[PDB]
Amino acid sequence: ISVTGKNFYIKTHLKDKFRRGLIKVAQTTGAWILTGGTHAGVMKHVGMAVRDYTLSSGSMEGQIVVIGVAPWGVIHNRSTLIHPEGRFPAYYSLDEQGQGRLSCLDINHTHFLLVDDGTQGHYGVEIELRARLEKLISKLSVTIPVVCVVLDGGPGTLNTIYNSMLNHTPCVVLEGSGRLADVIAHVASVPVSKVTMALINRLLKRFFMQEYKNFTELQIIEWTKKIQDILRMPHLLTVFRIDEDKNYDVDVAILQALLKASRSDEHAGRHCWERQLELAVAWNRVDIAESEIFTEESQWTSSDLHPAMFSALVGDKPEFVRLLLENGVCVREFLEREETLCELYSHLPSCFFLRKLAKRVQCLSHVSEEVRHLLGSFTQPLYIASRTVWDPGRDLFLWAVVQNNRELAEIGWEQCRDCIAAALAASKILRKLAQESGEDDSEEATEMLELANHYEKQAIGVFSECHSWDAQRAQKLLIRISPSWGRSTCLWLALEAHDKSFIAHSGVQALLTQIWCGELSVDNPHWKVLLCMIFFPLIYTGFLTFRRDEDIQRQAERTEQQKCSSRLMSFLKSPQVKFYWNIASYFGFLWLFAVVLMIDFQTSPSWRELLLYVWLTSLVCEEIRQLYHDGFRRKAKMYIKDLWNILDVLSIVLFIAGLICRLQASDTVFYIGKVILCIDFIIFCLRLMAIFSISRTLGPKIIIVRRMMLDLFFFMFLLSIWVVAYGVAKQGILIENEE
Amino acid sequence: TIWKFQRYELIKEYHSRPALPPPFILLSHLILFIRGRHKNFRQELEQTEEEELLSWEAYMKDNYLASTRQDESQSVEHRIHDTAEKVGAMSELLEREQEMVXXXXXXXXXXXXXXXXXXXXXXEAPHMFARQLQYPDSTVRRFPVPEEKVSWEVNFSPYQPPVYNQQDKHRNPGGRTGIRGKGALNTLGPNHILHPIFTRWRDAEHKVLEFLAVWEDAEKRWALLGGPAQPDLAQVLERILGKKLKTLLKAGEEVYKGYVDDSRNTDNAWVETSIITLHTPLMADLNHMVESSQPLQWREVSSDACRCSYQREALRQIAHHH
Amino acid sequence: MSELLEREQEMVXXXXXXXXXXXXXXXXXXXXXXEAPHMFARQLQYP
Ligand SMILES: Nc1ncnc2c1ncn2[C@@H]1O[C@H](COP(=O)(O)OP(=O)(O)OC[C@H]2O[C@H](O)[C@H](O)[C@@H]2O)[C@@H](O)[C@H]1O
Ligand SMILES: [Ca+2]
Repeated sequence: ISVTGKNFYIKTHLKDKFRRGLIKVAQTTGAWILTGGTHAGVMKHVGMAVRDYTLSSGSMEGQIVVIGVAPWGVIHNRSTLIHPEGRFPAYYSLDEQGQGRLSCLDINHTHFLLVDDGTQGHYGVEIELRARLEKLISKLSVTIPVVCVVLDGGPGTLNTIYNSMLNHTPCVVLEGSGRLADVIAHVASVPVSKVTMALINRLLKRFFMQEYKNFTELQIIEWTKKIQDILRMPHLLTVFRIDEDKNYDVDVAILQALLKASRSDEHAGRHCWERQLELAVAWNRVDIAESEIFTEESQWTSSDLHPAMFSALVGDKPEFVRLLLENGVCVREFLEREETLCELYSHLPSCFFLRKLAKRVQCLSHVSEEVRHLLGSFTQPLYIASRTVWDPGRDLFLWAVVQNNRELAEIGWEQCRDCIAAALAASKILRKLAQESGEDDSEEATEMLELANHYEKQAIGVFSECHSWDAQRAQKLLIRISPSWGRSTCLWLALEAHDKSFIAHSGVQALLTQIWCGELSVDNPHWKVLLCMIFFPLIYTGFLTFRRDEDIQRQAERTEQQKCSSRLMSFLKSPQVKFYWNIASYFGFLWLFAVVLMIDFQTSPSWRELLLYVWLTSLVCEEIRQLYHDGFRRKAKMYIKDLWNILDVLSIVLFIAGLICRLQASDTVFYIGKVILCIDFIIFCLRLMAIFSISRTLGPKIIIVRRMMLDLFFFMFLLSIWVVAYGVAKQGILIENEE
Repeated sequence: TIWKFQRYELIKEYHSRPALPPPFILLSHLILFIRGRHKNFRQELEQTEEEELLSWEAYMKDNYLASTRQDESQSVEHRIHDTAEKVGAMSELLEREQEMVXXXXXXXXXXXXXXXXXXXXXXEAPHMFARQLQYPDSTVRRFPVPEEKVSWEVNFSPYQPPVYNQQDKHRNPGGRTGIRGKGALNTLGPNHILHPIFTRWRDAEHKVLEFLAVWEDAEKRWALLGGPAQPDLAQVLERILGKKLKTLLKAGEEVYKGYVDDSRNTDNAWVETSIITLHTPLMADLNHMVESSQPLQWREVSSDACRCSYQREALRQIAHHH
Repeated sequence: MSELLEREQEMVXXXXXXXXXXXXXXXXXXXXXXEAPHMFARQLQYP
């Protein structure tokens, strides 16, 4: 971009909009900016603008090059710079007070060409070189896009416009700028009629207010011929309306000049539209690309877009990636090489995740450890080292919902297959990083929780519509194993994720009840179940409908409209009868253990004491079967992570300690054994109490234990200081000095 | 909430364990241990049915998503933005159309009223390449010649073109050229170029035309070869075809002849030309000679020849005549 | 606004065009060449 705008009076609104826009087009691409080097006016203006940006980034990236071209004989203190020795850092004296001819450099630039023709008194000779330079770095390679911007101006602006546009490097003219720019903005019609010396003289009297007496007839006719030669090429020029709040800044002007150049070009349709789009993504102008290059006539292929859309996905451009996937980018072809996925996780921006991930780094196969730690570890691991089903949509949505780009994450989900699984897995990993976020970040954390709530609502919406569509297919859908997303199932994953508003849905409660009744019916009440638990052959006599009989009657009816030992064992394999029968056995256990704690407690163990010994061997055998069906020490670590089984382990180790102290002969350890057995009794009764109220979770139990031990400790501490100080004051009153 | 979770965990534990409580689980675990998955919670589906199942799930998702988009379009927090954008477009279009909104018609009517009373009482672009400021291969800038100053029919006063011939009467028709003298032209007069008809019937020769054309100029696309020959006859053009590139049966037609534009046109010297174009696709006497310049081919298209108005008119004549 | 727009569009040249055509013609031809009655008397019941 070259800016070729000594005396210009722009008002502050346009100057501020132009400063901000030219910085926002400086920081984007890594692009060169070319200017005449004199510190008078707009060259110093863009020098101050690029100085303010290069302080604002702290020289961390880019260092935008401002190469300048200036005439040798017009500069001020060149004899301080005229040594035949090289590489020496010379000092320049700006001083703001040069002579009327010799202006000075702007020191906010960085590179300087000084062109030397020996004229020593005129500004004009230098330019004939400068536009030639533009063509050279247009000839360097596809070609580099080239564009000049034009503001207020004079005679120098008109000559550099003319010597640019005769070399096919197009130019943009800013409206509302004053001297020459508003002249070319007024000439927007009548290519034959407007070019008269009279109309140009009328306009140059209308705009060039103060300098109008400096005109001569040779200069006005050279001007009129130059502007007639300029305006006769209407496909390289563009007048450009002012930077307004109605979605127009200099990025739109630069794009439209690039396209009105490349439209009527000879051979731009084969290769220029690539770098056209690759620039168009960097400024996030969705409507211009949507209305200009994604037209009906282009008829591209889908694999060629795969660079460009990648950048639109590497920097959180949601509306633009929707435009890409609507125009023909297909996610299945996108993720073919796994190196693209490695690049995606390489270019992952800053979040809580990669901060937690680089600790494990100090590799896509490396990601699965942080995944399965953030998820429940009971799943399989995924993302294997070499293609564990590939499934691109799951990978894309996983990346998205990890990096927390929300409006990108909806696009990640709507393309995915296996909907309810991925929705709830996103909910689980969100709530896991919500809890595990230790560095405060309270707005970040509440956005995390809001996102997890959103996806839980999405999952119950999809499943509610599936359940209103069919019934038994939805029951087939809940218990499904998933090829994708490892080895989990939906109901388990929602149960472990504690998604409180999903498991209290009507259909999933119906499936839970239909498991919990088992082979019996789901319609009979529970008191008839207790009465069937009373009498053993009354199951032959009771009403007590079954799954088999119910379905048979039901199955037969639909068709018409359209056109001893096994049975009692099947009763016996219910979970409800197993539960009631087990808790009655547990009550009998409490009764006999409370009997022989007190009465039949001789030195040698008694008859019923041996019965209590064999029921506790029975309980430890049932516990070891529980461990045997649901590495090996990893299975033990997953076993102890419950709340009921830690109580049963503590109970059996305390019982075996009390029993092995009941073998002894001393009376003190005999009493100690009685003490251990009694406290073990109340541990068992507390386990029966917690068989109803408490759950299997340990997390919020640990947190509640900490926060209530805190309050009890604190109130006991202030109670202790009040107790101790009152007691010692009473001792200081009601006794003498001696004690 | 917690009642459902307690019910779930209760359903989760006791589904696994067998019957016969610890008084007889000492029996039952022993006979299971000496004996030797579950298809209710976690079941493995066969791949025959998972495809239909996932497709039905995706169709249900599509239905839900369409329903949510439609009922998101109904809330008033969206209708307010819709009416805002529509009123913005309406006010912009109303200002634009009122800016497009009879005096001339009234004047015409007045003229009709009058003229009638009187009756009752009774009874283009110039040669712009010649105006290009830098004359080629020369240190001479021409004078600025505007578009109203083109022809000699009107007079602009301070018009002093510096005469400049190359040291190796007339007026320029159709445009003031800003420089006098022969320049890079040989004579101080209308040097005539001639052009031999180079064409052939292209592939799919029904309404087509190819031509053996030369790209030795290191310039834009292919033009047919030729040369400025001796003016005034056609056997000199035959000798020019023999020289720059016998044959008896031929003719010459579609002769564009006259003033041709250049960046070398001066006040008194200019270029004029005579370009012809006419022609089985063989042309055996034309395929007899092998043409040497390496850049030269058979241009089978007629896409305006990618050159000046002479070559564009030459391509238009072969596109119209055949 | 909608009521006034319907009313004003209902107030919205053929006659003018016809007049113009007549002017075009008539000119060519020229070139070629060179109240209430007495209502009380109508009252139905004669007094
Ligand atoms: N390179 C220069 N450095 C300092 N002052 C200059 C320069 N050129 C002209 N002036 C002063 O401009 C004043 C006239 O004001 P106006 O006509 O509105 O600006 P212009 O059209 O002349 O700018 C032409 C330059 O701008 C572009 O960068 C081109 O490359 C040119 O180098 C005179 O007093 C000059 O001293
Ligand atoms: Ca257990």
